[PDB]
Amino acid sequence: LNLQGINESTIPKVLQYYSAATEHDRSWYKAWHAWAVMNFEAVLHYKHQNQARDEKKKVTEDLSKTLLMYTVPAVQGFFRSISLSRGNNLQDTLRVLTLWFDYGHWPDVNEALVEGVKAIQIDTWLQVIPQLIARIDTPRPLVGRLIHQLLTDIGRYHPQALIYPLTVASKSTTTARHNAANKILKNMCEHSNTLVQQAMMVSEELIRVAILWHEMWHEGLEEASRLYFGERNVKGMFEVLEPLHAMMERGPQTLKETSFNQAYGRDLMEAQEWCRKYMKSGNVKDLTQAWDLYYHVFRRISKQLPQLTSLELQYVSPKLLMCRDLELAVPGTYDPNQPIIRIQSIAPSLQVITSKQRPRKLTLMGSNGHEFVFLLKGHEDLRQDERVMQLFGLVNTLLANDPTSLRKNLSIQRYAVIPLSTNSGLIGWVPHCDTLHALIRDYREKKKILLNIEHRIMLRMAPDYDHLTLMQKVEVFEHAVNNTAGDDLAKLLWLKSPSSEVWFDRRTNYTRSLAVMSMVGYILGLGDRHPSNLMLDRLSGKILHIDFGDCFEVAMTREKFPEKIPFRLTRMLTNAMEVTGLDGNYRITCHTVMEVLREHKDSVMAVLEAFVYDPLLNWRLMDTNTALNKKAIQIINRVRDKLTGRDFSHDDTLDVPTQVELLIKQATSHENLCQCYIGWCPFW
Amino acid sequence: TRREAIRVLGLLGALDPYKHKVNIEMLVNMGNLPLDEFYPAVSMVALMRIFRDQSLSHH
Amino acid sequence: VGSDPVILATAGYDHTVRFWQAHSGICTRTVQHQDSQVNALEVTPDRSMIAAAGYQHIRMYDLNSNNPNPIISYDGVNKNIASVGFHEDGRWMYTGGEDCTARIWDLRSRNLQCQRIFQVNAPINCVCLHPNQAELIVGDQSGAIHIWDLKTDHNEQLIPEPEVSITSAHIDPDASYMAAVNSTGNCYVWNLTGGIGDEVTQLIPKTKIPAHTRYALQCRFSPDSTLLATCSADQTCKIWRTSNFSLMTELSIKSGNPGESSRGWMWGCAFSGDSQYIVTASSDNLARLWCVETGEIKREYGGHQKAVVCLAFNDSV
Amino acid sequence: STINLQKAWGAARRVSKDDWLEWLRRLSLELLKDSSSPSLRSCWALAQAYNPMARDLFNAAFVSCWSELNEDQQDELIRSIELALTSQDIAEVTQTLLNLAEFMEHSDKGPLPLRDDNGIVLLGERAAKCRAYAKALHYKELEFQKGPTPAILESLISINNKLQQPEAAAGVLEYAMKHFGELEIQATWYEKLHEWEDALVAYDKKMDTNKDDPELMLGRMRCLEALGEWGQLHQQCCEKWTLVNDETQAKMARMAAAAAWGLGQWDSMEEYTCMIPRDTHDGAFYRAVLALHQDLFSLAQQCIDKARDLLDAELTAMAGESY
Repeated sequence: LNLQGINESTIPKVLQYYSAATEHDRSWYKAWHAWAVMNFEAVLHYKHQNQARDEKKKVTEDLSKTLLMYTVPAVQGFFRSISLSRGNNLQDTLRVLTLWFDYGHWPDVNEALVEGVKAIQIDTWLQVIPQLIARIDTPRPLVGRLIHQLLTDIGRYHPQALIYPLTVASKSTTTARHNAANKILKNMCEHSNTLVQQAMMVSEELIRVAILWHEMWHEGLEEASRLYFGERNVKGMFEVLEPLHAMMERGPQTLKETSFNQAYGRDLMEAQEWCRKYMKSGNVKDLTQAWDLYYHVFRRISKQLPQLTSLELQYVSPKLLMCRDLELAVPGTYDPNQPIIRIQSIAPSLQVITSKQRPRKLTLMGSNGHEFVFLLKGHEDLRQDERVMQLFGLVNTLLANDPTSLRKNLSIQRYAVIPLSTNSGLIGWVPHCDTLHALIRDYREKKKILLNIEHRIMLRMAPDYDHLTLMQKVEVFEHAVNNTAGDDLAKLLWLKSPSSEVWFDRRTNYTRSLAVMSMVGYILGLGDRHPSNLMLDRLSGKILHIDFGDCFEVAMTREKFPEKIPFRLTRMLTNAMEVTGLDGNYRITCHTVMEVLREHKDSVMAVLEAFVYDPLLNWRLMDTNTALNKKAIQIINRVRDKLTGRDFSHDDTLDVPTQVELLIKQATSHENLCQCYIGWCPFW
Repeated sequence: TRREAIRVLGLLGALDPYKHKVNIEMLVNMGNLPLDEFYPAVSMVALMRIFRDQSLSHH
Repeated sequence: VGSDPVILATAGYDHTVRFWQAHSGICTRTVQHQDSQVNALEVTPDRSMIAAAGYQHIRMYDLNSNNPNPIISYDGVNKNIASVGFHEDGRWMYTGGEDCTARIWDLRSRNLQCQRIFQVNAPINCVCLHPNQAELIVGDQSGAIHIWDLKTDHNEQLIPEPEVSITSAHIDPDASYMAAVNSTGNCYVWNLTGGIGDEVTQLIPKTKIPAHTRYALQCRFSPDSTLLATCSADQTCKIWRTSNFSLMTELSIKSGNPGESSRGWMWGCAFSGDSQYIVTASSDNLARLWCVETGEIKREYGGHQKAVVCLAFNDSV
Repeated sequence: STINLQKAWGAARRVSKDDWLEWLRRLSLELLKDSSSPSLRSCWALAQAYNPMARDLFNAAFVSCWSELNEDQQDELIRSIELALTSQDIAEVTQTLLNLAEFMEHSDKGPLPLRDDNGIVLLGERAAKCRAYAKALHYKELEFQKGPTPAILESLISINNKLQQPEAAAGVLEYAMKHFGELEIQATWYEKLHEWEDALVAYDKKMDTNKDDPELMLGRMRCLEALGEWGQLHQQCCEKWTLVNDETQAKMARMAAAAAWGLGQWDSMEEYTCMIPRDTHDGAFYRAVLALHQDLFSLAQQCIDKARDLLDAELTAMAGESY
């Protein structure tokens, strides 16, 4: 494979070699794994070649026959490899799911899949539960029935690993997904019928907590005002307004809903009446009364919003305040080996974080007696974060397996993520952590140093900075950096640390975690790493990244304020490390991590392809663009170039040290740094 | 006994230090509080440290 | 200003264009230029009006009249304007911006829209017009030199060095040697093939001069074509004799003391009419008139609140 | 309220550990008695009975007193601290004073100005002597930030190696390469960093340029032994025996014996081992190896017991600071 490569002559020879290897040793995991991987790659190569040739009747039938001939051995080998490995079968399981969803509609392939499912153990599918649930509504009924049967089996054993995603799918806007989710849930109820109801009520009440009616009205009025005044989209304005009134038609259910109705609902109904009069007549004087009422109630709720510092359960949702000693386990805490930690009680008070999105701070009490804090995110998808967390788990496992990485104690800090809806969801709250921006601000306030000193110097030297050309921006940025001492982070690390013995360990952990996360983010194409988006632990010192909204070079692609920085390595972090700079722990740790990942490129590639080819996450790609298949293929090819090292120069393959050196030079380059948005804090 | 200890250590083999690893506030008070508040804090901490255990039976 | 045979216009981030006097060094008048700074100042060969390149707008100010409003404000552009050219006829004005689209402007025509568009991949950093008035040199942030023919549109793309942003490129009036300079600080020199009708214009790499260690800003040949001044972020303007490409005179504005950081960049170069003197702009807010042979500040221009980023010079009679 | 303070400061008549311990106790008790804060002063009676009470409250009492002092008694106290640190240095008092200095550094008051530069060099020396390597690394990094010197880089590499941070030492070496060129980089840096190939190249070039010297030749021999090229090591040993002084002879003897053992020349092995001093762990080890080769089992067992007796001290010293 290394020398000849992949082509028509190579495949039979490599296949016969691996088949002989399997024959001489049945029990060897590596032989079966390599055999299955080779067959899968052969299938992909044949599909790509036929796509390139025929598209650009009989040939289609011949291709189908060849693919069917190569598919079944791949499936059987993957199942056997899963059985043998027993613990590190995530890559093989995901390959199984890919083959199942791509070619399972064929009766022979489906028979192979059902035979493997019968042969394989149930516990393995806990890793790929989300990938299974991503394809609940597959148009092919043959695959769908097997998926539903497998999910019924999963509900039978370890039901806790399936309740949350089933509950999320049940409330889906599309009819087929929610229908199949309810069809699985009715079968699951005959087992317990209690876990399902508890999950349903918890999900509904948590969704109610995450987004309140007044907040929904606030955002809807913002969107409607924008549409009407900028785009003159009256029809779109009405379309945005109507679901809020439809939700009003349900009527109040809690004390907060009753108070909100008594306050605003009469004005809202009057404005809706005016809108209906406008719809039946078409008069500006009819719509202006509704607009005046909307703006009045909008001003009232805007004034009210800052006063909403904290939320109590008794007003927002007494249903949760009623909950006691539920069998329902803490979200993101169930483990097939560990004892189930079911929820004991919910704290009556939720401290809403005063942010743009206003996330709540929910804290649960477990059956074991340990608090579990969570953040209630509103109007933002978490499935992307779920896949990111799964990838981080795989990376942690790979780093644990490696001897050198384990020796250096390299790991990615990860927090439990539990989606609840397309807009709302649950995030595990990591303790003893705070954003880099907060630490910088606190240190500068303590030292009486102006918080925005660098930007102020830039504006003083050049008031037209944003409109300067590239070289002028470079000159201004260099002048600002030179006239500022960028040792704030290291100084505050030394001051915060109790003793130098703890200080050095914290600095070492910070350096190693930062290097690991930088390399992983570059491979993942994670962007928008502004100082508020990454948090520093105050005890271990490990760097933690959150808000994985932008992925796969989205920041580079977007035309407004594009980012040329693969990963944040600004001079503040550089000074925070050893006095020597990046050449010490950081660069060597990056070498080790890149070597480990390039060694295991297959597993990370499979995990990435799983949720890149996922239809539920292709909307981000379409928003990035300006079809779907070419975009996903290009993204996967870019990831492949990153892993192999052919990203910088397609013709020339790059070794790990040179690739890391180029990454560091690019990330630390002043020319690439000054293109960043000011809020990204390049000077920091 | 020193010879026996060294001999048994050698017989057991030089364990890899990582294998050994896997086999197994007052300054913060200064950093947080000002001096006027720090002095009672550290004083109370030390007095509590003495307060526990049998050294109390003497002090 | 216009009546004076010597015109020296200086402008920067202070939104003002100041016309000093070479004999005295006194700011004759200032012109307001709001909404942005200026990226390039150029005097038309006719000397009727000067041209100031800013951000998203191209302004032209009268040279004879005093305190005029912007005569022509060519709008419809974005992503700054890197530099501006001018046909010797005075009919066509050549511009390039960071939108990776060079544009050609007909001054005589009243149409606001440009006439010819040459689009490339990377943002354009410099544009230089060949003395033959038939070929246009276009730079880019990827370092690929484009030789856009004004008659056949046959652009030849040459990249002296991969993945280095080219900053400036100029050709001597005799069309003997062409110098190009990138952010690395190297001075790439191309011998020009004697082809006008043939349009061969083959570039023969003669010498890659390590002109500067840091970012190099701008290069330009002397009218005698024997001297080559080279600016950079090193605060040093280096003068190379064309025959030998050796540093005959280095114009530096360093403090002469280690206890001084970031004095200010130097991106100004203008030979005198007889190459005896040289005008240099810099970020120190102080343009300086140097002596070529000795290397001393014959006259110094001061009064700019913010950094000086452009210049204008014309000794045409 | 500074008379007994001055008497405790300018005593400098301690010739034993207990004398300095009693001096520290008296200083702490006087600080508690003279403490401006009543809460600290109330603990003086308890600290008299219980030493750890005084020890834990030492930093706060020192901070309060130093705030009280009007910049002259501060100078006297600083001079006394310098005298105590430099002269008759004792590990317990040294660590207590280092903890006090760190506590002052954390405080908003500022580091204690000791013999200028806040005594960074002295604090680093004391931290290295007392095996508090984290403080030594911090102070050496601060001294580096003040100004980088090749000696500072050497000390930093030594500290990192003593702190089990090979990557940090490699980064220091990379910085040295980038900034100081090559001449300033001694091969000892690679030797400590275990960059044996680079150390060998540096030794080869220095021996080619500079006339052959015992130190460079010994370093090259050490690099060869670490690499394991026994043939070249034995060639060098045989070539230079009579041209070698007795001190350099004994220093060679261990590596020469190792090379002979690697090559199996037992006659040369015996010749070299006889040159190795008996009071070295390696000497006893190689004598025992020779006894095993000659089947002198009783003498071999005796020599192994002697080697254990010698290694007692080394193991005790190393095991004191981590495994």
